[PDB]
Amino acid sequence: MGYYDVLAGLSALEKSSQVVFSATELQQLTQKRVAVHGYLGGKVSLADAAQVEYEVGHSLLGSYVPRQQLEALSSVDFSHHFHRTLECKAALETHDVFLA
Amino acid sequence: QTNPVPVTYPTDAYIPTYLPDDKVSNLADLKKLIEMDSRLDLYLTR
Amino acid sequence: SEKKPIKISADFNAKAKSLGLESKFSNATKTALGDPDTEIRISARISNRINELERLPANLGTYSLDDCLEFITKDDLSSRMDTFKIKALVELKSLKLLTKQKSIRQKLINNVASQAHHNIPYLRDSPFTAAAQRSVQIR
Amino acid sequence: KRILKEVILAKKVSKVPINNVRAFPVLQTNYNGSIPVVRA
Amino acid sequence: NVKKEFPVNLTIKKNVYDSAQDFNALQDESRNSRQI
Amino acid sequence: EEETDAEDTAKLREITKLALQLNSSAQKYQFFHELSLHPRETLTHYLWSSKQNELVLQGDQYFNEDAARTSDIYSNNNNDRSLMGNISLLYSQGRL
Amino acid sequence: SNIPDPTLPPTEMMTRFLHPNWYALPTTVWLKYGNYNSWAPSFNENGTVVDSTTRGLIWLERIGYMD
Amino acid sequence: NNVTLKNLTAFQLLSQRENICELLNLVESTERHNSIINPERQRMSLEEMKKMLDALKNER
Amino acid sequence: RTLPDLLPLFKTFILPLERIVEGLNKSSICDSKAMDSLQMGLNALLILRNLAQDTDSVQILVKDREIKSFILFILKKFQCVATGDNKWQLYEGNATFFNELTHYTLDLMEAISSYI
Amino acid sequence: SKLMECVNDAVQTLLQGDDKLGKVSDKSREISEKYIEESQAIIQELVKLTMEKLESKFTKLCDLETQLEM
Amino acid sequence: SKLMECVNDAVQTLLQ
Repeated sequence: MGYYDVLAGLSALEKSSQVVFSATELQQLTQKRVAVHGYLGGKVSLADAAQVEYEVGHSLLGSYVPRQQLEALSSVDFSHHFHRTLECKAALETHDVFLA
Repeated sequence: QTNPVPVTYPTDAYIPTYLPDDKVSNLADLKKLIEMDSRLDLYLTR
Repeated sequence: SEKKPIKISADFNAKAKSLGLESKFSNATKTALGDPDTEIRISARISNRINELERLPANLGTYSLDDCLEFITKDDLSSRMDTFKIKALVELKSLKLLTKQKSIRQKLINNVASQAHHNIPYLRDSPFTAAAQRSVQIR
Repeated sequence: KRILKEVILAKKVSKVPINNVRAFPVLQTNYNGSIPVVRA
Repeated sequence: NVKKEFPVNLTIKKNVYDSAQDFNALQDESRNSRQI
Repeated sequence: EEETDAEDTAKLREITKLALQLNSSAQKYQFFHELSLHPRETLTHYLWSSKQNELVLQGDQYFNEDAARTSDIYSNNNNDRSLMGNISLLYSQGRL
Repeated sequence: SNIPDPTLPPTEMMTRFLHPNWYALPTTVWLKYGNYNSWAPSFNENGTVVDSTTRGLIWLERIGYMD
Repeated sequence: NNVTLKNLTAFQLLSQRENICELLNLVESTERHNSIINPERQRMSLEEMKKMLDALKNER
Repeated sequence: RTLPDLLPLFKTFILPLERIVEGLNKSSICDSKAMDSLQMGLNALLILRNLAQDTDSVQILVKDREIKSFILFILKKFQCVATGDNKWQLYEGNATFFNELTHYTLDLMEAISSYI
Repeated sequence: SKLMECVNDAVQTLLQGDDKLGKVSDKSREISEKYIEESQAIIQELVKLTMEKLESKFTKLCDLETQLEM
Repeated sequence: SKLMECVNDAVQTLLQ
């Protein structure tokens, strides 16, 4: 995406010297509201709500997790999951693009 | 029709009877004219 | 300034305004929170704050600088390790329970407005409210 | 920031207001439980 | 016969312009390539 | 027929409007005559009625989604606590 | 919990709120008896808050002089 | 066209305030008082009355 | 009928209404206690009319000189307003009150009209 | 709406004094005379309008008489 | 300010 992003990715992995950019690679690296709930008014049809697309985004475990399931989760697996998705994502994206 | 069709604008109004008879000297003529109008209406409708 | 400062005319909207009663003939006033643009903007800000709060680490102890007097010996537990974690959790959960507070607030407001003419003296005692409440009870 | 830094450094103020949260956030070791899971 | 405001938890929030000045606990070990 | 009906209706409405204007003028005259007869009582009545009507016209100002969405009217620092004080009762009735 | 996310519409409280200070009190009725029926009861003021002449004056001020 | 408690109280208070402000001579209502009297309309009505009276006089 | 000594209380609330209505030809509701007494009188009068819509209640009402005298007083005031007498001229600032008053009275009259 | 506070204070000061009410009564008397003049004008115009109405109904009467003769 | 001036002038003209 960005040149410095590519460098940070190639440096996260230790295979930074095994990459060589071409001319073109360098030249390209430098560049209504439908009522869903009813806590406040009269709810619209559930079909209408389904027709609309939901996007929370800001939360990590979505907008709802049942009590028993959350209470009986594993913390190590989710810590590793967040480390893979939130922090190490750029390095893996670069490894997907370059490094075959 | 069997009902008087309620409407939105005022259809009549009273004439005030607390004015001094000395100062206002044309209320009697207005009331005479109103009576004659009522009589004409009665005669036509009959 | 020198002459009469009112100058009533036959408009009844300038006449009413010149004597103070200007908004007193409109149903409800004009506010800012009634437009979808400001609502979308506020929602964006709230979502951004919640994102930032959720991207915090769980192990978020705090060194309080008053732990000096508590001679911690690498085995004891500091009595103030969870003070920024508690504040972060409080703010996050309060930001996630916004609609619940809104619902309870609007329930309170509706149930206190519906009884204005029965609980507020200067509204209950006007001749017009009394006349209306009598007119309803005409057998 | 640079202007305020050079103003304070040059001692061009009589007093400096000192109001700081007397704590600061820091990470904390994170160990796992040792009692194994039954996993019914 | 005063306006009490929601607390401004400044110690929790992050610097918006230069995020290289946050406390080391809040920084992201991803700009200096220290994730892995 | 339709033209005659419309014309008669318009004339009747004009006459009624003039009669209402006469009523307005007569009521203003009667007010000033009554004031000329008993000034003290009418002036005391005016003062009391103005105070009461102003009190009535200020009974719905904190109901505009601005006072509702912000924490001002729910704060206890309000000298008048006619809003939060109901909570207890509203809780006992289960409505809330 | 079942509580929705605070970014999901709707988000407004007083969207359909009505204070009793605007509840459309009862007033005169203003019946209409034909065109040549002048000896006829024009009003019907049984459970009204304000009498006929005052309602007419209100109408005159607010509507009759709108032009 | 609708009448609520707020409208009624505002109307009554406006009438009272107008009357009192007129007592203290703090208001100039020449426009209203000359649109209600309308001396042009007075002259027109007077000439109409004169014409109708002449008509009734000459029919005999 | 089932609750005797109920009418005396209403009469205690209704006769000062007679005095007020006699004093209603000028601005005389300056105070809030006057307004409260007037409203209590109007409420008691409406209660009496609603009860008079029944046979036993109107039978008890007819056998009462005070209520009949009050109805006659209000009717004579209405007649004075109607014929345009110069003795007692209603002050329009009070017209509203008078309006309601008249209506209730007439209803009462209607009922007791069967027993005279 | 600030002028009305001063007006109310002035009216209260008027109610405080004793020999102040006579001038108020005289001024209100003159104002009442003004309003009776206004009402006279309105009544005259009402008379004119009723005259026009009566003329129209008189033509109606003539037509009705023709029908009766037929 | 000037409002009190106008009101008091009107009252003085009324009382004189």
